[PDB]
Amino acid sequence: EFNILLATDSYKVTHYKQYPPNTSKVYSYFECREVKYEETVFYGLQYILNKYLKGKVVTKEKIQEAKDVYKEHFQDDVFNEKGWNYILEKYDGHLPIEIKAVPEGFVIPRGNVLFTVENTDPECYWLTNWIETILVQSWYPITVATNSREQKKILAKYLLETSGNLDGLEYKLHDFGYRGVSSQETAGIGASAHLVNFKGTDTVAGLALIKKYYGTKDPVPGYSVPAAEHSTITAWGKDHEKDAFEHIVTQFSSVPVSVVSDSYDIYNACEKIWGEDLRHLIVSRSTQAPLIIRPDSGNPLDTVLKVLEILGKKFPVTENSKGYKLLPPYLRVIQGDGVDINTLQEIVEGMKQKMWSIENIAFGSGGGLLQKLTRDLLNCSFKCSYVVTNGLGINVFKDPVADPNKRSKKGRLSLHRTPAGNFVTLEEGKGDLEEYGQDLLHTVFKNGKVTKSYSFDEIRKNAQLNI
Amino acid sequence: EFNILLATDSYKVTHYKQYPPNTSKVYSYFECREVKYEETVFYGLQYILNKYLKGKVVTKEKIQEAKDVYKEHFQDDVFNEKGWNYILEKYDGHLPIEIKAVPEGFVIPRGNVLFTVENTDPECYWLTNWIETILVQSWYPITVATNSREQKKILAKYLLETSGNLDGLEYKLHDFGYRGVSSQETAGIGASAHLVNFKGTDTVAGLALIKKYYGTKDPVPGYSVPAAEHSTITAWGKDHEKDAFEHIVTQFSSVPVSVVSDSYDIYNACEKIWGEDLRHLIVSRSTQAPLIIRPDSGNPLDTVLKVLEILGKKFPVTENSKGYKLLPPYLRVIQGDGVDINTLQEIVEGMKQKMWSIENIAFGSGGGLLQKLTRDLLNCSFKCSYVVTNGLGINVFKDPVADPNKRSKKGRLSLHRTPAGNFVTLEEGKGDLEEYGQDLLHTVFKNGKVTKSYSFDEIRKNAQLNI
Ligand SMILES: NC(=O)c1ccc[n+]([C@@H]2O[C@H](COP(=O)(O)O)[C@@H](O)[C@H]2O)c1
Ligand SMILES: NC(=O)c1ccc[n+]([C@@H]2O[C@H](COP(=O)(O)O)[C@@H](O)[C@H]2O)c1
Ligand SMILES: [Mg+2]
Ligand SMILES: [Mg+2]
Ligand SMILES: [Mg+2]
Ligand SMILES: [Mg+2]
Repeated sequence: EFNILLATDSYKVTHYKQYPPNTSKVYSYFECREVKYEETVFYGLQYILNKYLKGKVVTKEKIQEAKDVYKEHFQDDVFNEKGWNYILEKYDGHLPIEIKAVPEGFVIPRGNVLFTVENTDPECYWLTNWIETILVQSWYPITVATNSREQKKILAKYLLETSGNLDGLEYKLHDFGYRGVSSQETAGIGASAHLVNFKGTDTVAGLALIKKYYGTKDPVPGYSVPAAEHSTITAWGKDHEKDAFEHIVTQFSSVPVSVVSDSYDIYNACEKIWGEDLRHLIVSRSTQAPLIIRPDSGNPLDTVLKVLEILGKKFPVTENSKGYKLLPPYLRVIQGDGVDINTLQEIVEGMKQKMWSIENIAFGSGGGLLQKLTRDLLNCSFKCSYVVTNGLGINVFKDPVADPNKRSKKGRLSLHRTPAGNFVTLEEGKGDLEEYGQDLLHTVFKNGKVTKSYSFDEIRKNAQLNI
Repeated sequence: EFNILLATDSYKVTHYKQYPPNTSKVYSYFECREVKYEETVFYGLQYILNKYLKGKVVTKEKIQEAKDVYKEHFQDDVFNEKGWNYILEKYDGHLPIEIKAVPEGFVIPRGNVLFTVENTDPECYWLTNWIETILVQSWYPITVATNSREQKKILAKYLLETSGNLDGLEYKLHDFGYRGVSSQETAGIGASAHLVNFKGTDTVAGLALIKKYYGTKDPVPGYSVPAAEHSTITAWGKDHEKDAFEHIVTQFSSVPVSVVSDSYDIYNACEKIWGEDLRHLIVSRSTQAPLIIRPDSGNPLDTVLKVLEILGKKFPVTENSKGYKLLPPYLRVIQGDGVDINTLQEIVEGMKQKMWSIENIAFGSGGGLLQKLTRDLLNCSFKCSYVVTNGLGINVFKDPVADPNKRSKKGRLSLHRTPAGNFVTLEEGKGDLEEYGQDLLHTVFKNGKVTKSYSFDEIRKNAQLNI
């Protein structure tokens, strides 16, 4: 059983003794610190609110467990047993906190307030930043969703140029990252963030998370197809690669099937096995059931270009209405090795330069999609901007001399539309002047209850590309 | 609840139709592919065995749930209901799998077998690689534990050179990574891996994981100290930083206390506030209860060196028996911003060149320690090396033409010590010739039971530095 009293940074256990005496309010906010990378997708807070913060999260047993752990961990009694007991007794263990947030799926530039946190009881001034640690982990679904959407922008640009439309876009970047993330929980969170933008995934854990915490009208939010791995090819023995291919495509004769083709020599597999020995099993397939050839090694760009040149000389190629080469509809390629946002851009640009339509290719990405990301990418940060001490509110901030980029915002914050329709964050309570219309943040959590929520279908609509 | 039938890569759902007919055994192994590092710490498999693989993991409801999800996810009935129901009925839902592994905490060069997996019932040839995805996530605790031990080696070298001993080494690298990892589950796994090498942590989640899955004779495996954050300084107001510092060191007058000092001007704080205004509260403190000044911004090397120069001109400095400068015992520094293995090395080398002992400094590291790591760092990989088809064993492997570094090992594997005391992995069942002493792999899981377990104390002993 998760215990929120044990789900903070150790030093926060000692902070209730450090704030100014007679502090009744601590007010804090989360942002992606401003370096015009540009526009982030806000996603993932609703998971945290429901799984970890709502309802009766304090019990007498959890207080005693934490007391006993911290006594040994600090070799001292610093733990605030009385403060936690107050929440248990006064509010039946429900947190006296209010969180306001931008709607999930919203696409918003860096440097803006995304959510704010404050205590609703003066006795609980210390609780606001107790829960910093758990809320800051929202950096991860934000960053996965944002980086996935930035890859969708690249794919959309090159698909539109080379084909004239966006058909199939939502299946062009497939999540391969289940083995390459750091835990089962991370797999579900990260896969769900990718599914904000795309529909193809092998990280099954994302499906149940979406169903439980967000919801979709469709039975499931993402889809897959049968596909080989090296064990199912190499198990046949090195002299029997053709037999493995023949068996697999015949077992999956009326659905799309991906077949990894590089166990021994990708180029021989394409030109001689697929292109000659088994060609009669490929040209017979349906447009709804292509063979998808999967290289999985070598320089990603060089390998894709050579595979395409090989297949173009063994299969009938057409020229689409934009002038780009197109494999027949029963044959496609997926590159799933070494894919991240940089190599994805390299490959589609290299294909365009060689006059190959992006219709021909799809991508799989594991670590690059779900693991090779840190809180530094969008520079996600949670800071106190306002306190009330001795009944007087003061605007507070940090401004380190050697790094102006760690300067934080001052006072009570609100998010507004500008006259040109862009976003602005107002500081120092200036939203109250109503010169910029109403605050766009909404109360999503108050006093142990989730007060506003979004379906996964809503989030996908909010996160759409402009195109 | 967790459902192992939904905890695999989607394509593995389809692999039972792809292996050669008449296959009764699939045998697979895990390694860190050869060389770039040398030596890895094997850690974290026992967590996975106990949390996810042992006991009754198949039920009628879980089979039906997976059947329903996969029907929608694939738009097709491909799920192996018969094969999963076989495990349910014959084995009461216990997995007929045997896993053999090197003892946890063992320090092993790259390119060696670390564990193997095989099915114990011919009907379950498909189950070996079903569980690849969950087992390969062991890359994360292995990589955290290894990267943390490599930092410990750097610290030990420089501490020995500048002071003559290793006193305090185990508290020199403190885990700050709770907010910077991707999930609660990752936090506990990663923090527990760092504690293989060190004893200081703020990532509380690691403590409960170790207690539940490994065990220590001590009450807790890691420890912390009171410390400020920017909210507990800046809440006092920009003009009252000195009041915040004075309150905090007085509240924690008899334990070590870390006080972040860079809210507005780290160099003013050190020279004028600590070095003059509050100096009388510092020079009175015990050797067991120093003030630890914490910069948190700017260039990490330049900032540490300038802080040390400032403090050495305001406080009495000694020269130790190695010739290096030493602050008084009541005053220390912790650098917890921008710390990874590369900047840690930069800082201790820069200190040595300026004749400062590493006794003066400690480090905190969050993302660099627990999040900025991928499966590519040690190149962790799980592959099939042996199968039995029509009662004949065959040695199988991949060997892609464009990347010899993706070549996998052949046949039945074993791990041995060499005559010179190093390690060798024997292939093709050659361990059976018994020219090389006992196999170092031990059965840790068989038919749903954990058969061999290690305490956290044993793991720490196995992972000790040579020195
Ligand atoms: N359906 C699939 O083909 C599938 C699914 C999951 C992982 N994979 C593997 O994932 C690897 C890529 O992972 P990384 O992006 O983490 O390096 C590929 O080499 C690929 O073989 C493939
Ligand atoms: N006890 C502490 O001082 C403590 C604990 C946890 C995090 N932190 C913060 O962790 C940050 C470092 O995080 P990253 O290494 O992920 O960038 C520091 O800037 C530091 O303020 C400090
Ligand atoms: Mg692969
Ligand atoms: Mg790989
Ligand atoms: Mg900081
Ligand atoms: Mg930071």
